[PDB]
Amino acid sequence: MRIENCFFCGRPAWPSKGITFMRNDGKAFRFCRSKCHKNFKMKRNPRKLKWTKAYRKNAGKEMVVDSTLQFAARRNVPVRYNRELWQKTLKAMERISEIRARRERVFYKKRMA
Amino acid sequence: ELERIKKYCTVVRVLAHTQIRKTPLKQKKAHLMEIQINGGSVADKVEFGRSLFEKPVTIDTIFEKDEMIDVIAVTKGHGFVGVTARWGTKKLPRKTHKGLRKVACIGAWHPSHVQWTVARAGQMGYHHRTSVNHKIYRIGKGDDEANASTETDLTKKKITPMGGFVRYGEVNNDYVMIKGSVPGVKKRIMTLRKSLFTHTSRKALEKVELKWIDTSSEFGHGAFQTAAEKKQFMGTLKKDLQT
Amino acid sequence: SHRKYEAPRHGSLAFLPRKRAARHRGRVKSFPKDDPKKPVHLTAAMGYKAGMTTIVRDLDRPGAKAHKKEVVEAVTIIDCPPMVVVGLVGYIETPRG
Amino acid sequence: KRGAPGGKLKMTLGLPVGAIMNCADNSGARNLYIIAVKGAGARLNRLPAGGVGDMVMATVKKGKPELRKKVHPAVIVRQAKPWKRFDGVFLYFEDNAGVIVNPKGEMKGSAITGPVGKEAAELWPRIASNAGVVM
Amino acid sequence: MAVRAQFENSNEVGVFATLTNSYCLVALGASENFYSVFEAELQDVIPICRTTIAGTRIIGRLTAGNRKGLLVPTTTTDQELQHLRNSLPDDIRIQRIEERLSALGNVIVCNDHTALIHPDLERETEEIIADVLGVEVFRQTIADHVLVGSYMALSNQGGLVHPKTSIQDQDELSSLLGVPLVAGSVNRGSNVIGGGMVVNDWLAVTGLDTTAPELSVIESVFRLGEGAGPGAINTSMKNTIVESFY
Amino acid sequence: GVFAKRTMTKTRRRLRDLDQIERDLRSPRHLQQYKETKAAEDLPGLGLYYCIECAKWFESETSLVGHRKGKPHKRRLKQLKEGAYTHEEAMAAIGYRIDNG
Amino acid sequence: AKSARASRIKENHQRFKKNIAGPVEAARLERLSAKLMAIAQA
Amino acid sequence: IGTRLQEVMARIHVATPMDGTTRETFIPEAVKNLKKYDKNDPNRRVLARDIEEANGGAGVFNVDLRKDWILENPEWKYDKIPEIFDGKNVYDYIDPDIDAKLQALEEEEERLEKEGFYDEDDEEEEEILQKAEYIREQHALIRNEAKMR
Ligand SMILES: [Zn+2]
Repeated sequence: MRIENCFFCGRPAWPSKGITFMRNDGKAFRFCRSKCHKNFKMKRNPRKLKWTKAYRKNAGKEMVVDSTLQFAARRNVPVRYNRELWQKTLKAMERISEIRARRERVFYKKRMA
Repeated sequence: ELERIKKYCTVVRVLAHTQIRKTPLKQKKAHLMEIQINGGSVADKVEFGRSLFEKPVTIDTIFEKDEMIDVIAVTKGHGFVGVTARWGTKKLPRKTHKGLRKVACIGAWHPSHVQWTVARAGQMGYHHRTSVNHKIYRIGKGDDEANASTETDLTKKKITPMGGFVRYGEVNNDYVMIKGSVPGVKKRIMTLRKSLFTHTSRKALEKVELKWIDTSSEFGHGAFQTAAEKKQFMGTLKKDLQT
Repeated sequence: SHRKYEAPRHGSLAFLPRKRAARHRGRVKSFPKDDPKKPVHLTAAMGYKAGMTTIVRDLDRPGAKAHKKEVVEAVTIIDCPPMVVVGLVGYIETPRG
Repeated sequence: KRGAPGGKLKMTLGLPVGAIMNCADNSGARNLYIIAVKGAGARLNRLPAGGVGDMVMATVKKGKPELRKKVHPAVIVRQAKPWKRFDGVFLYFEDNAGVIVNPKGEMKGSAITGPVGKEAAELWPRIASNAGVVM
Repeated sequence: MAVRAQFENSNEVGVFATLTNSYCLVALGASENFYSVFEAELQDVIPICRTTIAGTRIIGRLTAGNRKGLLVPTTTTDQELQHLRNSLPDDIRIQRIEERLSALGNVIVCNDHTALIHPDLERETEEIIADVLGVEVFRQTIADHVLVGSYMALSNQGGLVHPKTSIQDQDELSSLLGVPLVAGSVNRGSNVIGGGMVVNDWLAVTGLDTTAPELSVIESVFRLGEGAGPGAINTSMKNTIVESFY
Repeated sequence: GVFAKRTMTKTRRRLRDLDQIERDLRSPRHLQQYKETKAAEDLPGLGLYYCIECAKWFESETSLVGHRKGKPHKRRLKQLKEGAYTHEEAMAAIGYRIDNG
Repeated sequence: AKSARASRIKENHQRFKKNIAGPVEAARLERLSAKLMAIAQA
Repeated sequence: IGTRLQEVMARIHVATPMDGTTRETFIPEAVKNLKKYDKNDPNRRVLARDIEEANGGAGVFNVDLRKDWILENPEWKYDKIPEIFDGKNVYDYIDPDIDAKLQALEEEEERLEKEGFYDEDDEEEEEILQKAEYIREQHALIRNEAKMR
């Protein structure tokens, strides 16, 4: 399994959470909750709703440029399984999380000086 | 009296009570029941029970993961209910005289009586039910700080959701995870029973491999499994600098 | 005269009367049949229902379409602190039960 | 063999008898009006209903005049009523749509416009072969 | 070396199998008979992978590849991608792609040298095909069908196309591909060639319903078995074909 | 005013989205597919008068030039100028990306 | 269809109980009884 | 020539490339050395269907999908591969050259700590803020008296 993200607001979408809309052009829209789904059906722009990660990025209230944001990607070329690689990846995930947290706090203080 | 049980009796049951003080319940009075000892001879049963006097028995020394059990409980009470929800009858058409959530004919033929087979309004729910063939997915240990962690999800977390179980509290003891639903409601005493017969299905012989357990909040549309995850997603708050 | 269209009966007669239970704790009506060749064991336990949650299960069920796939299933959590054994009741067999 | 396919898990049926759905193939029909559902059981007052991957019997209300006088078998490929798959996903399409087939399941047309459901594509291999998008 | 087979009483072999010159992919079923057909023919010469794509069993019409690479659609899960990567050796490049037309077995048909695609694929998908598969890519329709992968079976030996493909289209497409082409059918007149069969340079598996004349046409065009060539069709087989398909 | 405002949010009353409108504006093949999805003889004005921005058919050239002065058309122009919300913007909002080699 | 009370269904279930589910439940009973005897003798 | 005859001529026609060239084929060498599988031979290869029949038949036999995994170390093929860790996807972070980027991140982090990126920083100001809070409280009390009267 995997953790998806809400199309509308950007929250983590876990299994059995939310609803998916399948459109006839071939695009699928995963929503984490009925709030996001109903706003989407009402044709509201997520970029103008201030509780969404889209608005927060467009307003510059999320840390968008950082070295720690380059480690997570949709890997479309699979890697042959390697136990050592997976354990060093888990250690990397912990260290990246800590460094990202401290840099985010610095970014917030520079916003709120 | 122990010798009398040894020489005259064919069925031996222990008396056992819950430790309700380890639960979040406001109730302080424990629940007591007779539990039958099966297997062995009657003398063996008597030594077994006498050796088990004043001792705590955990759930995993009676039941095991990948086993089907029976759950016996009293169901959710609904009070006095009409025939439409009590029996599932068809609603009469709109603006029917003297009521449409009713049965039109209750006694249209002989005898000159109302028959016991006719749907009538009355008490619905709070019935005793015995439901069978419920698979145990996990017997989690209360002293395990990651008893909701799996082999593919390495997040160290307990079974209790964020904010606790709604109207129950936190599960700090050993717990049983059962596929599906059970007859009772929250806070209610459940009786778990061994199956009376040998099973005939492959589902009873299947081995359960959990990949993930949801621990998001059930007080709303919870999207986070842990408070650390919630902090990591949200970022720094105003009260974080104020503190 | 006869009913023109057949329809099965609403509800089951195996659960009558539809009345409140006479006790709040569920009653074990039957225990498993005792085999003296098996080792000694307890046939029941008690717990308290805490609520429900969701899992993802890796399914090995040969023949099913969801074989070797992940399935999302609802589960019930029952909080089970250990019980304490404090007694012993003996039963004799009589022509009245 | 009757038209009901085997090995189908339970899903929500969004299209009862009397529903008009779109025609997703180039057979010439524009809509399909459902008159019956294959495999529908017997129940007093209950409308037979179909879901994605079911074969129904339908008449053509809009389309070529040669198609208007017959009862065609069709397979529902898209529905708008949300339903759950075994992986826990609740989902729906933006329209209800089906394709005309024969009783053995081969399509009357040659191409499918728009996506098809996984249930329809898995139960009917000809629809799988003529589907450009499977969702 | 043409073998008649069935996947759970279905004659559409190409829907449930993908066969190249370096690996075979078979849909996971409730039995091992469909895998065992390919296992009896390909006696461990190339790997056979039992795989699931997007939770479905239509992997043949959802996947496309050759002896150099494999392309899977965007709805493939990470564990399915990992299973494919662990099952295939490192000589084969596996990529998950973001093409809107996710039925890659319908929109892409390819051999080890060239590939034909549905005319509406994205440009980025076109260079991804040309990079991972290492082939040259052309946008083509076969007998006015845009689903070239389901309406054509292609190998390095030759190709079998839709039975209603005109002579001019056969010559143009044969000049484009560099292989001889024959317009023929499978499964008693089914024109879905790609869904009806899978073929590589030394083996073809067609449905059990496929008759002896069209099976012999397949063997001639794909050069399977001793003394098999496309020249036998219009010389030694012409009477049989005219008698059968008139 | 909106006709039958109670059932406006049903799936059977759904309108074309702004991202599809952007694709129709940038590429005529997408618009041609959307128009082949419809039947020209049942369209207002035989399909000859169509506003791509509003994704809407009109009965006459006078009617189309008429709606262009109205505020619904101008709100559609403003929303297209701002840009529709899409999956790549949604991915950038969380700082996620695609590694294609 | 054969009913749940059919004799052939009962015989099939009896063979399943004797040959398949029986040893599995026997081993599980041995493990559980060993644990609860460990508590009883403790 | 009628349409049906045109169709059968189209079926018998064999198209060929105009240049006369042919594509290189990639039949592996072991194909010639393969022996043909036949059922009557007592020395057959044991097939997957034979193993299934020996282990309960169809619907009972559980196939092992990890048996044919080609891995660097053969005892890794039955490992439980991690997928979720602390609300993140492991497969998103799987990168073959992870150690170089993690070393670069650590070098950047120590550089920033040296430069003072994470370095964190008046009684008169505190008194003036406290007096302002007192004034705001008095204003609230005045407004409450007005709302009462
Ligand atoms: Zn959301």
